[PDB]
Amino acid sequence: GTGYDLSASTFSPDGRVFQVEYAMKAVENSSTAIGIRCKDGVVFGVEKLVLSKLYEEGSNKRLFNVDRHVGMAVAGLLADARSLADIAREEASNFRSNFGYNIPLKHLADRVAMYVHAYTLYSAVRPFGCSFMLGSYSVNDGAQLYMIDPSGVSYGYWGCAIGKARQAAKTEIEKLQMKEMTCRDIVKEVAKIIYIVHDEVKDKAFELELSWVGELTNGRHEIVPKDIREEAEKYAKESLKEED
Amino acid sequence: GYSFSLTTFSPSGKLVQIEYALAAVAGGAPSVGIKAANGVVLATEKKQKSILYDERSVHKVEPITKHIGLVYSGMGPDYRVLVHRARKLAQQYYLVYQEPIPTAQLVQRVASVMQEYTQSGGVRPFGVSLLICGWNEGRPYLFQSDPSGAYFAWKATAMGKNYVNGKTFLEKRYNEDLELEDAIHTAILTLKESFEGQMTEDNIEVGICNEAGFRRLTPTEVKDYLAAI
Amino acid sequence: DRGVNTFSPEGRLFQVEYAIEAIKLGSTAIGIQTSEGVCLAVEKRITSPLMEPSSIEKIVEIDAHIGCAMSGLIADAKTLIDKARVETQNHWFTYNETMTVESVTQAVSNLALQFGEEDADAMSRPFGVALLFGGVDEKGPQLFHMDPSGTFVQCDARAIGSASEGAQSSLQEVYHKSMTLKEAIKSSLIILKQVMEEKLNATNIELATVQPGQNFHMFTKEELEEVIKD
Amino acid sequence: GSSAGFDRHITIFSPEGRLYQVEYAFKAINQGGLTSVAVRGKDCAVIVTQKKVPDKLLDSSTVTHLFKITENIGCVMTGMTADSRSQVQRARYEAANWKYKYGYEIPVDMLCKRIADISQVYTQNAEMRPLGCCMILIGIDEEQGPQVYKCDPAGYYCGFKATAAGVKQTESTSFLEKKVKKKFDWTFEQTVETAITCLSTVLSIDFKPSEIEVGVVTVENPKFRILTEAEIDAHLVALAE
Amino acid sequence: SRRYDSRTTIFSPEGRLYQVEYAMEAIGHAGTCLGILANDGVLLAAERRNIHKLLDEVFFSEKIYKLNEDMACSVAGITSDANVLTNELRLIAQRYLLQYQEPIPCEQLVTALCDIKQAYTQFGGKRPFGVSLLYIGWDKHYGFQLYQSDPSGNYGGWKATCIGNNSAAAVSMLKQDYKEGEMTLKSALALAIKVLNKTMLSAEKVEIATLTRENGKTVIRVLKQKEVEQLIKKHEEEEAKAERE
Amino acid sequence: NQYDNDVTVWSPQGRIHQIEYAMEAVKQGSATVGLKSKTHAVLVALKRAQSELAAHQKKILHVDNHIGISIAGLTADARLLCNFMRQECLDSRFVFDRPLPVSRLVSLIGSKTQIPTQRYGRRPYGVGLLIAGYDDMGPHIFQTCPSANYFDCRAMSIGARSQSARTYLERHMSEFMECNLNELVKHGLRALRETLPAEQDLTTKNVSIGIVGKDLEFTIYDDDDVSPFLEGLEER
Amino acid sequence: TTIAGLVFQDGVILGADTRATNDSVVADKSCEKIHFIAPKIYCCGAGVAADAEMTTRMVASKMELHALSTGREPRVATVTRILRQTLFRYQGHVGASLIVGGVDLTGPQLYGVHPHGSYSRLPFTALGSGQDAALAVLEDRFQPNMTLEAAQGLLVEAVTAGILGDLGSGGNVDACVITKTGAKLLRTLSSPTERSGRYHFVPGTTAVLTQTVKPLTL
Amino acid sequence: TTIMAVEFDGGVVMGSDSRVSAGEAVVNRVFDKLSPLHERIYCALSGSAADAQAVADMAAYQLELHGIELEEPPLVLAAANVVRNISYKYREDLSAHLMVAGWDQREGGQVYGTLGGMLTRQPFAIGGSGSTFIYGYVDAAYKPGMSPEECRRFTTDAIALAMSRDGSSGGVIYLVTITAAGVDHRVILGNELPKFYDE
Ligand SMILES: *[B]([O])([O])[C]([C][C]([C])[C])[N]C(=O)C1=[C]N([C][C][N]C(=O)C2=C(O[C])C(O[C])=C(O[C])[C]=[C]2)N=N1
Ligand code: NA
Ligand code: NA
Ligand code: NA
Repeated sequence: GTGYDLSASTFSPDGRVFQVEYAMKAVENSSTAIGIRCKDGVVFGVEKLVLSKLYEEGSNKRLFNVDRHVGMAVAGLLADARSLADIAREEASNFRSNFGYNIPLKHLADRVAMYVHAYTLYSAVRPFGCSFMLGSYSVNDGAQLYMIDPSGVSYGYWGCAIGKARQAAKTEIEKLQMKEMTCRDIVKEVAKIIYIVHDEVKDKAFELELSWVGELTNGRHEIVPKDIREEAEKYAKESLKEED
Repeated sequence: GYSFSLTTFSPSGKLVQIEYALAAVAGGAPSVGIKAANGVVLATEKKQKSILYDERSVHKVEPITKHIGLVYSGMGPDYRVLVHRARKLAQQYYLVYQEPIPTAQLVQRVASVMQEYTQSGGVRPFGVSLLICGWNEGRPYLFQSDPSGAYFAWKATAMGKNYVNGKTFLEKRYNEDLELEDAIHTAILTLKESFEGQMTEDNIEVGICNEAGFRRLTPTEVKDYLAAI
Repeated sequence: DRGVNTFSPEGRLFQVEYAIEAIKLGSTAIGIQTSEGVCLAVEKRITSPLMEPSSIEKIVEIDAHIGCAMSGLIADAKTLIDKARVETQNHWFTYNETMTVESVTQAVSNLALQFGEEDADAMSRPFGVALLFGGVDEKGPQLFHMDPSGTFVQCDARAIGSASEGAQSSLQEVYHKSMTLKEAIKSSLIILKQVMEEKLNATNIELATVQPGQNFHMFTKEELEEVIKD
Repeated sequence: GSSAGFDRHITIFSPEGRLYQVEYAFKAINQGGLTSVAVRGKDCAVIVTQKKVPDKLLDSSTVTHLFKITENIGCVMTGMTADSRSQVQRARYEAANWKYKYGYEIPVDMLCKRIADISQVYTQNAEMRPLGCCMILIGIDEEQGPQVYKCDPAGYYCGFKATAAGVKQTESTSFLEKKVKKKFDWTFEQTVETAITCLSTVLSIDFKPSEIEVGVVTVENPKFRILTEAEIDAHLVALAE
Repeated sequence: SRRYDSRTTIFSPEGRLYQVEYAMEAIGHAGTCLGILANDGVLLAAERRNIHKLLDEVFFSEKIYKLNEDMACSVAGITSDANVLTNELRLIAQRYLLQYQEPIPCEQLVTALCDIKQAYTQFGGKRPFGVSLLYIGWDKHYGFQLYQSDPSGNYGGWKATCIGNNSAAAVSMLKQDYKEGEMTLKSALALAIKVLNKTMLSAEKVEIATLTRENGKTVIRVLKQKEVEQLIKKHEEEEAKAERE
Repeated sequence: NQYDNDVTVWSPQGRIHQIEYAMEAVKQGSATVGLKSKTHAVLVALKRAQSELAAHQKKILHVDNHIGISIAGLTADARLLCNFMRQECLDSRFVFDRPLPVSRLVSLIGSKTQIPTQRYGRRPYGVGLLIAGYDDMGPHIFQTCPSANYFDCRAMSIGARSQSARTYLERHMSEFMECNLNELVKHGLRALRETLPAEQDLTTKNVSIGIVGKDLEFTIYDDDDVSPFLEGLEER
Repeated sequence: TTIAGLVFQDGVILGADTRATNDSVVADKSCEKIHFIAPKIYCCGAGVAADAEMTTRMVASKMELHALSTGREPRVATVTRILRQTLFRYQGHVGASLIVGGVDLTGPQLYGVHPHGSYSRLPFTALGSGQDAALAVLEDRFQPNMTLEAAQGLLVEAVTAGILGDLGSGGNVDACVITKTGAKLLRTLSSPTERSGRYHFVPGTTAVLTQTVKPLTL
Repeated sequence: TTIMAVEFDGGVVMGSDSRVSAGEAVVNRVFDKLSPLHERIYCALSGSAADAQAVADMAAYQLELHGIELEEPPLVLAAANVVRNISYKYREDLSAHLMVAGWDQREGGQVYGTLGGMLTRQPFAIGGSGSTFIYGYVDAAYKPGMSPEECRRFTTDAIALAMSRDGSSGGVIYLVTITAAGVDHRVILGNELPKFYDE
């Protein structure tokens, strides 16, 4: 439609808020980010497209620490993604202040999702051009992974993908039996899927960002160390020849 | 928010959103109000789309305080804002003055609120005309108030679908010292002109106002008046 | 129809763009920086002999050591001149010293893009005014230009107004860096007489100078009539 | 369908007296691609909707349109999921705040009225759109017995003997008005099975346990019970004949 | 937001305010409201647009509003806008009285409302109040007074004037027949009914009031339907008596 | 076109044209280059003169003892965003008695400049910065933009004809980390004049340098100050 | 002031004296301290007379608003909550000591509400300057589930003990029985205490300087 | 006032007196000072009644909505922090001490003190005016690993000993026993109080 697509305070005749849909297209044009729920935690992998070799490694970091126990992986307009991380950091900080313990991930997902939803109702502001995945592990709650989109919908996921290769990444995840496998295993298979769905012909070269949270890390969202990342990058390259 | 009027003057010199709001009233489910010598009647069509609708739940004919009542034609949600506000305005008078609010004065206060949304920032006016029954010194009162925020004291009138037919029907058939028995019967006959279906205790709603304040009539009380038609 | 804080595809604010366009309508003014002093000259553009000539103050005293010449919307300028005048005496109050010509110009340059609609108390549009500051501080005699964007820079010589384009070509040929003040004063009145479609005289213009020894002085009828010669 | 000014872009009147932006919020309920049904028994009240899990990679527990507002009250949403969650958060706030201010359990009509009055503000003020969603509340009133209460994006609300909302609303309300006219002893079994068969025969699907989700309140257990897939399986096989 | 803005408070290219002019066109459709000054009093006479068999007649007036003890006014335009403005006029009259302990002078009360009406034309982005008012009053400075105002927030003092339907036709008719310094309230009442006979004659359709000073205190009273109907028959007889001769 | 005027209006392409228009303010603005070694961080700026009579435009600004910047865009947004950095630095020296980490300062710029891109009747900051600074993690070059995105860098260039500079820098990356100060400044100067045409080249009037490292605070070099650095290699 | 309350089998009875004192001088002999809140909710006024007056006025209006909206007879827990949270915000400066009594859906209910915003649900209570005399009478002879006749007699005896015993308290016993079927407002239920007078001055004994007569004529 | 909470294997016992004083006058001799915050979380009210109730109402309101937002029963650490933060924020203005205790699926039976906006988990705690007189007894008589019945005995003995000595404490002993199974409320009357030396 045209005429009805300028403001988030305006429905179209078909019953659609095109400003929210256009914010989701900025995510669909952005690069692929994925994450899978293991037995003993959650792992994140991101296709970070290098615009120039002039930039340092660990610049434009699309993986973030929201809390000590929670990890955020983003895809879309990156400025909006960082401000969403700042919202989630403060929102998690408010829970610790109010209730004296670590925020549950479903609650953290819901409270930040309603922040995202608030920007889809008014002419005065625009939606966030960003989908992101929140992931966590705990003693009692266990492994949990949630994804939020520009509209403000929050669902829980065993496996999830957002970006260029949204559909293409998901059919590769469906092959893996994530429920039985562990975080130690899944880092190889997450690194594999990024290398598959990466278009070498269209796009430039890329850096694989890997983070995780699990029993391995004592429910703490850390980066995957250079020992394990480079093992998984090696596994990705050599097993790409095995199906080519 | 938006700090500018959505209702504005056209080259002809007409506040277009008010006349468009009157079209929303004019295409609403019809409503009638009649002033007897000893009392006041308010009646309206409550014909919902299915038998699935619980008839006892929500009401068109609503009280404001113990001596004033209310009914509408047009937009239902807009009406409920005016009911809540009118109820507050009644108590704000009673708290200050320790006297039951005059019906004229309640209409004037709600009129001022209805006028507010024809000028203030970022808001359309109400798609509602109200009919306000009452009892003050020792005598009946009936008032209309329409989306403009203008108000008119009526002996009798109609609203909604076939309001032109209801008004002419009433003009010839209304007498200026009717009994409240007869006026309740007249109000149902005014609705039966514009009706599409067989009438019942459920699918219409009536309230009355007299010496002992305002109340909504029960289904069985209505059923007695429906028996002799 | 669009907002005041809207970029063009070229990458610049429409209202700032159009504020530069407003200075072309304004009457021309020249300032020349020399080692012996900064002179400042401007045309009054008198539309009637009934209009009192002395009450068109287009060069004004900011302080005893600084002046400012203006072109464009004359009313818009008086807001900025007063804010500069306030800033200098606020600085004198706090620090017991004179401001530099750069420091004053910067303070006025901070106000240039302080406009907008939503999130405001405040200005709707920019100031459609170019200012030629000219004074003498601890770093010798200095002349500074400012435009509606907020861009400000030191100038050896510069002009602004309707014949800014025409006068700058004449300044290129005429200007020499080791010249005297009295040569620079007479240079301006030569360059002004050409561009004015009215004829140059003591009532039709304002001149003013600032030296190291002497304060800001605006020239009288008698002092202008002596220079008039050339 | 006459139009002038910005009447299709913002919530202001058309020449006919309609609000086109309100009407478009009703079309936005259908975009979810789901239909909800709600039914009132003699001693209970039940809600049912499609628990559509196309992706196996979803956690099917977190996929739900049934929500707990208080202990004694729960609702089914239908429409835009972001709007639906947002309207549920506000229902929880207003319900809790009622118990703080007034010291008793909010009744089901007043919670539904409160949300409907909030929806009207969007219906009148141009600055924001209406929420493209539809809340159907259920709960046991102490005086009045069990209650079913819908409210629209327009700001309407009403009590119902049974109701539906979503894609196949008109077919579901057509099915329910046929069955309500016939006499039944409206027990917990009668009320639940009418809701599932209404949603089944309208959509023309024999449901499995994972393909639906059921919420309910009885006279004996008035706390908001969301039935498990095992409990759903018993009612489906009861309709084997 | 910027797309949806009507922009009520701006100059059009000609050098004028559209919503102010368009509001004065609304007044030109509304009922014929006039006022006439005299030596021994002031009057207002208005066309009564609320005319039906089934109307109740609660209030002492319909278009006429009392403001202070020594002042009153009538209106022409949107009646809801008039109820706001008249309420505010009454507030101003008492705000002056609380402050000084004298009645507000008539020009001062009119300027106070007209400063508010002008604000709605200059700022706020709001539509103006679509009402012209005719004011009557007495004060210790200028005595018997008549004022006109309009949606712009502009006012003037008049000996006799009109607003509403057939405004210009009524003023030109008043310019013929009004004699300055020589008019009493009885002669003014004859001219009021003469002009309303041209523009609009039953007494339900007419509504008159007379401000006068009797025994050191101002007396504002609406005329009853017996007083109006006898004045209508006096016009009909005086019109017919000239027609024969 | 419909999606050009307001920052809140998403295009059907999935783009915000008022950001992308604000990016063009940097590009039409003058050229400037930034790079770092193991020990130092250097900024080099081609100062654009208005006319040949008027003095050259100030392109490198001071923020703290440990941070300074070079600009490209609207000078008022440059000065506004400079004062924000100066103040957040001042807050950190006041509160903690310790210089503000450069990555943390750069994060606050991104947070700040993002705010108006999402709000109606507001605009992005029409200015791109190259931010040189030294801290506990050694020297840094950071980039910022109107889009509120920021980049950690080995080196960078921005402004008019800055593609030429970026091509030069991408070749000599591994050289920069090993270089001494004089070799690192000379590298940045060669990247800058690659943006210029063959007719005109670097002089003491039209070049400014800004240097910070382990030994030195953020010093700025403009006129005779620059003369030591230029006199080394000058051909092509 | 002596005000008191009492829960019995079919309902609640609320008692109050009629004296209103200004310092140590009797201003009013006959005044109603039992105020209307709802049809089957009444409230006794003690402490600062204006604060007792205006809070009970205000909550009555709030219950009328609440009842009209709900379409239900109001709960006695709701009046207590509204009073508390009003009174708590003002930190006891609104000095209204109140006994709130009524019947609703959940049975007969009596609440003591103090001016700082504390409350107590009770079967019997007393407040005001002669609370102790009335509360002593209640402790001596209260039992659970009294008759309508015995409760009136006990509650009259409680308020009477204050009337005689407390210098602040005086005059008649007003009362209010709130059964299930409505509320019976027994004003002047008792009169514990029972002249010559006549000081007829002749017209003209008072000397007069000015006289003005303003006739009115309707 | 005398209040007391005690911790054990899979639950907490929680006890108060029943006297609301106004100097030498007893305003209410039968006041329940154990107010519910959630289904399995109580608090023992102490100090200013108006202050103590208002915090309990606000904590109950906050914890009701917090519980529904998680789709779970709130933690006792959460309810202890809700009471802590209110008491701390308005510590100058309020003059009350709300001892909070209950049961969790996570950490089980637990007792927290919130004296003047602090927070501390103890195996037992005591509060109010009458707690002064029984610090010796609770130190003497407490040993770890008590049953529900041993805790109910100990809470009754301590509060009865205080009620004997403290003028501001008196009336009946109200008792609450919170476990996974539920909440057992019980009222030990003034008739059947455990006798000690009282001369
Ligand atoms: B308990 O803490 O005694 C009890 C607990 C409640 C939860 C029911 N609280 C009360 O009984 C109580 C007392 N008051 C107000 C009366 N104040 C005092 O008694 C008081 C006094 O006065 C004797 C004094 O000194 C005179 C002090 O010391 C400054 C403190 C309190 N409200 N509730
Ligand atoms: Na709206
Ligand atoms: Na006494
Ligand atoms: Na004791």
